[PDB]
Amino acid sequence: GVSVGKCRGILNEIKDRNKRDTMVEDLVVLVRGGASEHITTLAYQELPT
Amino acid sequence: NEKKFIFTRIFTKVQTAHFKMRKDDIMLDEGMLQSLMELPDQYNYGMYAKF
Repeated sequence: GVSVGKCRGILNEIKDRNKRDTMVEDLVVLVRGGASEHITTLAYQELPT
Repeated sequence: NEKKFIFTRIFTKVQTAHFKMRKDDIMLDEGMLQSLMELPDQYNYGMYAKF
């Protein structure tokens, strides 16, 4: 009597993830005339008006 | 790996008025005029450095 056996197994797993985000903003103002307190109030870069 | 660099700088200049200095017939201060008169014609590092 002769008995023989063979077994084999393999597992492969690869994972990849990429994330890229970009955002910019720019502002240019050019005001001529009446450089008093009110135009400094209007010189507020965040609010548009 | 995550990297987030953000530099948001603002340089704002509001000019009140401009000034322009005259080029000819400039009247110097009396102190500066005295200091100039107090300088010898011979090269002297001490007095010139003081001035």
